[PDB]
This record gives sequence, C-alpha cells and structure tokens, in this order.
Amino acid sequence: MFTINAEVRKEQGKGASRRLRAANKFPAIIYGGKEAPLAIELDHDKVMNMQAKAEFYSEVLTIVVDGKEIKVKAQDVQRHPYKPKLQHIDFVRA
Amino acid sequence: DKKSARIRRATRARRKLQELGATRLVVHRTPRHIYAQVIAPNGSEVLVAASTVEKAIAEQLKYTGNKDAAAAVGKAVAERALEKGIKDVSFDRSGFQYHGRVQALADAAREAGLQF
Amino acid sequence: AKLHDYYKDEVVKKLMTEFNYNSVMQVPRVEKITLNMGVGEAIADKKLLDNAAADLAAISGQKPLITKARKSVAGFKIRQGYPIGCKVTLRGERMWEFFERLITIAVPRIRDFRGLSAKSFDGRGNYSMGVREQIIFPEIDYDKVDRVRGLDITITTTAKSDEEGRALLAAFDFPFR
Amino acid sequence: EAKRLGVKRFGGESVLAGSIIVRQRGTKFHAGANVGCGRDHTLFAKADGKVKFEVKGPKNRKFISIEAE
RNA sequence: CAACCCGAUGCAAACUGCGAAUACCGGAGAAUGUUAUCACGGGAGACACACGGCGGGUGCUAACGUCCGUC
RNA sequence: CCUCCUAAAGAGUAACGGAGGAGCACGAAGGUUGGCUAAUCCUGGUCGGACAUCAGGAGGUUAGUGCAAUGGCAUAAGCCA
RNA sequence: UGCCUGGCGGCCGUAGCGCGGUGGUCCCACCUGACCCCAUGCCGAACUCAGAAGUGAAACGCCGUAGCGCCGAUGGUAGUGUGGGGUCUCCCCAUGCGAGAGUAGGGAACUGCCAGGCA
Repeated sequence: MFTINAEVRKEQGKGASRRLRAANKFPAIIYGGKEAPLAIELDHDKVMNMQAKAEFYSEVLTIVVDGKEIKVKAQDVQRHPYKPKLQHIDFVRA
Repeated sequence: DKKSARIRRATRARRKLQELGATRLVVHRTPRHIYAQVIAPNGSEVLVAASTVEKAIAEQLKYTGNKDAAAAVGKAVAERALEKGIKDVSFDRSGFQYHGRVQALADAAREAGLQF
Repeated sequence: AKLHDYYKDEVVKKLMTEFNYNSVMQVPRVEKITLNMGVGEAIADKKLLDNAAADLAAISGQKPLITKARKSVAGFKIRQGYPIGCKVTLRGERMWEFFERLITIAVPRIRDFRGLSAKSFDGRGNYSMGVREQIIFPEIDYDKVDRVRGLDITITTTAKSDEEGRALLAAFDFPFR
Repeated sequence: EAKRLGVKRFGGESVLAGSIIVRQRGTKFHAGANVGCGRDHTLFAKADGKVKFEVKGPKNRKFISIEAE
C-alpha cells in the first residue's frame, strides 16, 4: 500500500557519503539472508516525508529498485545527533 | 579435585621437556589399571604404549593393578622401546610420587637395558 | 568399627527407608569431626593454651594442631602468626569411639538441657555449634580442671543439604529442640 | 636517567644466539622455543633464525619464539 | 539529611572491556635517481639563529606572551 | 641514584615545569627437591563493641610479593618442610 | 570400524557459566585397615598398599536448552596522512586509510595420536 522509490548505488566511502548528503540525498543498506547485502541511494526530503508516518515502526517496506519489488524492514535507523537530517538507514529483507 | 592437581603438578616437567625436545616416556597410574606410553618430541605421536587392562600383558598378572603388574608393565615398555629404537628417551612420572609402583616400573625399565 | 557397624546396620536402613533413596551411598556419610578451642584469651597467657591442648589430646585420640592468626586488625591489637587456639581433626576409629562415648553419657548430663538446635546449619549440611562448660565431658576431672572453658564442635559430612543433617539427627533420635 | 624500554628486535627479523629480543622491566612476553629469560626478565635468543610473536595461554600471554633457517 | 547499593550522571597530562591514520624497525617486489648508502684517511667552517604553518605545555582558552617535535 | 607525567600509539625530547623514596638489607630474606595457596562478606560463637581466633559457604588475587613508586608474580616471583 | 569411556597436544569465553535429563558394558570415582611402600607442623590431611562390598551417588563424561555469556560482518560514524580554502578557539573541500558501539550472522565447538568396552 505504501510507495517507495529507490535508485542503484555504485560508490562507496566517506567521500561518497559526503557527496550524497550534499546532493540532498543519503545512502542506506539492505542486509540479511543468503542474498548479498547491498547499498541503495535514497533522497532526503521525500524519504523524510515517508518516515514521518507513524506506522513505519510496524510496517513492511516495499522497495522498488531496478524494476523489482522487495519486502524489507528497518530494524535500525542512523540519525544525525541534533540536526533533523538522516545520513544512513538499515533494512532487512523480512 | 585429584586429577586437576596431578595434571598441574606434572605441568612443570611437561612444559620444561618441550624446550629440550626429546622423546619422553610417561606412565599413568590408577589402582584399577596402569598405562604407559613413549611420546615423541612433537608431543602428539607415540612409538609404543601399554595398558594393564589389555590382557596381552596382564595375562600373567594376578590383577591388572599391583606392584608386580607395574614392574611387568615397565619391563614390557622398556623392552618394546629398546627393540623399536627409541635412542635414549627421557623420563616423566606423570607428576606422581616416586616411591611406589611408579618407582618399581622405573627401576624395571632401567634394568631392562635403558640409560635414563 | 564398634559404632560404624551399628550405624551401617540401622541408621542407613532407616535413612534409606524414609528418603526412598535408590543409590546405596545416597544416604549421608560422615567425613570427620572437628573439635576446636577458640577462646581468644591466649594473648593473656600461653600456658592455658598448652593445658587445653593437652586436655583435648587426652579426651581424643590425637593431639590438636594449633591455629595461627588470620588477619591483624589495629583496633583489637592482634598480630600475625601468633597462635590463639587449636583443633582436633577426628577421623577414623578415633572419631567413631569418641563420638560414641560422647553421645552415650555426655549429652544427656548437661545443665539447662533445652535441647540442641536443628536449624543452625552452615548451609550444606555441616552442623557446627559451640558449647561451654567442658566439665561436661568425663575425661576432664576435677584434678586437671583449670577454668571453665568453651569449645566448638562440628560434624563434617558428605551431605550437601540441611535435610541430610536433619535425617542424621533423627537417626541419633534428636531428644528434642 | 631514562632507562631504555621496548622491543629491540621484532618479528620476522633475523637474530643470533645471545641477542636480546625485548628488554622488559616486568614480564610482558614469555620465551618459547630457543628463547631464554634472564635474571632481569630479558628475552634472548639461543639459536640463529627468524623471530616470531604469538598469543596463547589462559590469559592470552604473549610468547616470543625463534625458528631456525 | 545521608553510606554500600540498580540505573546512571560529569571529568581523568600519569584510566582502558576495545582501539586508528600517521612516525620508527625487518623482509620481498616493478620503476627512477651521475652510488644518491657505509667504512677509512686529509681539510675545515659553525657552536646567542630569526620569522611562519602544523599539534600541544604554560598565561586569565585577553596580548606580536612564554617553551616544545616537525616542516 | 631511582619511580610517574608534561612527552604527540618506536626511543629520546625543554622550563626556577609537575609529584615521591633511598645511601638500604640477608650468612637467610639464597639455591635445590617435594608440597600448599589470598584481601572480602555471611552463618554460630562466656568474653564478641560489626571490627582477637575459631568450623562451613562464596570470593579468585582488590591480599601478599621487605623499603617510595613502577611493571610483572597463581606454574607463582607468596607460604611449609 | 558406528557408539561410550580414558590418556597424551593444539586452540584459550564458537571450547565459558546457569538450568533439565542420561551413564556403569569398559574406564573413572567412591573404603575400610594400614602396625607393612609412603607420611602427618594431629589426623591415612594428601599420596601409597586390595579390590570391588556395591553403587553411579558428591564428583566426573555426554545430550538438550541461545537463558546468561562470547565472537561478530556489510554499511555508516568519529578520527587521521597529503594540498588548499574559510568568518583560522574550529569547520569544509579532493584524495588514501579507516574506528569503537551496534545490526545481520555464528555457535551448546572443532581437531591430531593411543588405549578399554559396547558390535
């Protein structure tokens, strides 16, 4: 029922994370199962609008990446110390 | 505990002999049975071993464990070792007291034609 | 021996019957007895310690070993390595005969005999109490009595629970609390 | 005076008999094969070869060993 | 009102269950460098250095202050 | 003379910069062989005040390891013969 | 040789701790006496002399339990070498190396030699 937009990820490192954050975006990861964990790039404001929902804590997220629908869940979220910005997120293929 | 104390007492000689790196004959004792082996310098291989529980050496013994049994086991170990060609092993009494059956078997091994 | 055979004959039978034990040796078995003398006045004089040790040796089958200081405390003014008392470690025929002789006559003939305590246990079935007026014992005659002195009596048993101590007291018939 | 401390010779470095590997005030390392501890808790080689460091024991004690060439 | 005490709540130039990058030492390897490396011998000169960047001691985390290791 | 910082995960590295001990000692407090293993709390205890020592449980070196300190010491470098 | 048990190495909290269960075929443990091998700062305390009297109980071997505890990614974060910029107490930029904690996941370990019994 919930819509999610995802884009491929190809760069790794602190510099890459800085570039993503400066571009009004940020990275996230999906891990779990025998399938290889992988990173996915997400934007900042639209993903914040998604996370604003209060039912996220008990909802399975439907990631649409590379024309494929994957059911995952976010066990942990990395949040900026005090500023209201998200720099990284964790997901598991539930 | 008794086994732990015996092992830790033996540990001194057990670790000291490793630096020397020579073949070592050890004997484990128990009123029920007496076992013996000739461990190689690596500490994981043995050229010969005997056990009173096995009848091959306990057929002539009135019981598996006794002073005569220890002497016979020591003699058998020494003669098997001599025929195998140990070439001057060293001695280790499994951290026991050298006053009884261990002493008897050690003397039997010495008189069997050994030089330790 | 004299008490050991009777113990194995009847105490073991009653204990196994009441505790429906399956193993033969699950019934409690006594390890030893300890008869210590921790008066604490030995600092005042050393001759009293020697006399009490001789008395313990006479009553028992062996001479007690002396016990030295454990930890010094400034307040009480006690040093290290200074003997204060001694203990007899009764084991074997000696403990058997001594305990038999005690339980025969000594225990019944005590003033203010309110009965021994069955709740006072260390926590693993060892009964360790203290009793004064050593004159209760027969071996301490008026000829050799020096002063009314206390003692500590403990029974060391292979049991690991207080139920076993209670069962042993029942076997001894435990006159009353 | 500033007394010298530290590992004189590290792992993988050739040593000769009578050469001190690590001069330590206490016992932070223990001799293994062809290594000896002096009266002053100094580790010295008893042969010629390469030096190696390992960790073993109940307390994860560090052992210095020597392998001949 | 308040010890020991569970959660903690702050600090440690002489705290570490854990724990970097740099700096030092050993081995192997392509490449470049007029051997740029070491030993011996002859000859010296200098023996109040100044300023600035980097991370600090100190000063009142005021001063073009004070002293460190490196450049 | 020695121990710890300033002193920047090698050593060393300055200030009338920052904190401390000693001129010792053993013929046993050394060696060898065989054995053993703390401070700390609770339980009962004429004397016992919680704070002489005593028998049992845990604890696992916070004890001790001669001097001030540092690093090590349980295989003990600590204790007995 | 398939299993249980014991001895000799490695590895040193994946081997550890708590809890439930199982074990005497072999092995191991338990026992009295000890005047004899050996000894008590008393004690047969420990070791040693006889073996099973019988048991598998304290202890010990083993199975289950992911309870405690332990190990622990990818990623991200703090940090930092190099050159530069700024509003130069400190931050950022391009670039290289990268934490710890925690998540996923792992696991009730595994392994070399010899001996007894159960086939």
